[PDB]
Amino acid sequence: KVDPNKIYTIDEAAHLVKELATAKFDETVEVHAKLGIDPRRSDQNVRGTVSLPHGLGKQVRVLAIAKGEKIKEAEEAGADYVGGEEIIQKILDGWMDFDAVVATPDVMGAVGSKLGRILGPRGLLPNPKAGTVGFNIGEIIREIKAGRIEFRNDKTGAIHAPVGKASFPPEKLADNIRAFIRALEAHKPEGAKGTFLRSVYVTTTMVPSVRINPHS
Ligand SMILES: [Cl-]
Repeated sequence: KVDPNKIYTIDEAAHLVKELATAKFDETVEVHAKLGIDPRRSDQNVRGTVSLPHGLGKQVRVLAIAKGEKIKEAEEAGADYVGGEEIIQKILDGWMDFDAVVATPDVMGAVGSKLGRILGPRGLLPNPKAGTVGFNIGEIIREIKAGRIEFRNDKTGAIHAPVGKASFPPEKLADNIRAFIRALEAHKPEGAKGTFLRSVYVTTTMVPSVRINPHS
C-alpha cells in the first residue's frame, strides 16, 4: 500500500509512516535528499545544523560505541549505554534497546562492517554526515540529546538526517521535516545550478522510500 508513481506531500508521507508503523519497535524516520550541487567543487559542500522543534524524541537514550579514553568521555557525556566490541556483540545477540546510536571513527570499520545489516534499516546506524560519528563524542552525545542534528555533504551529494520516530503523532512529525528542510534550504551556496533539492525522500524500516514534495 505504497505508490511508486505518486509524489507525496509532507503530511501524506507522515500519516503513511504510521499506517505502516509496526509496534515491535519504534522506527526512526529519516529524510533523504538529493542536493543539486556538485560535491566535487568544494563551495557547495553543505554543512549545517537544525533544531527539530520536537527533536528525536525527548528521553533520547544513547548508545556510544568507542575505544580508548573516548569511551569514558562518552559516559561522562552522559550516554545511557557505552562500550566497545562487547556492545556490538550485545546487538548481534539481539539487544536493540536504545533510541539512538553514535560512534567514533575508530570503531566504525567494525560497526560499519558488522552492525550495518542490523542498525541501518532502522536509522540507528551512525554516519559522520548525519553528525553521529566523530572523535568529539561528547558534543554528539549532547547535541543528539539536545535534539540538534547536523547534516553534511555526502560524496554523491546525498543528505540524510533523523527526523524523529514513527510513534510521533504525524503533525508533530511533519514539523520536523519542513524544519530540517528549511534549515537544509538555507545552506545553498550562491553559484549553485538548478533546483537545490533534486529529490527528497522519507524513509523508515517499513517505508523503504517515499519521494516527497519538500515544499508541501
Ligand atoms: Cl506489524
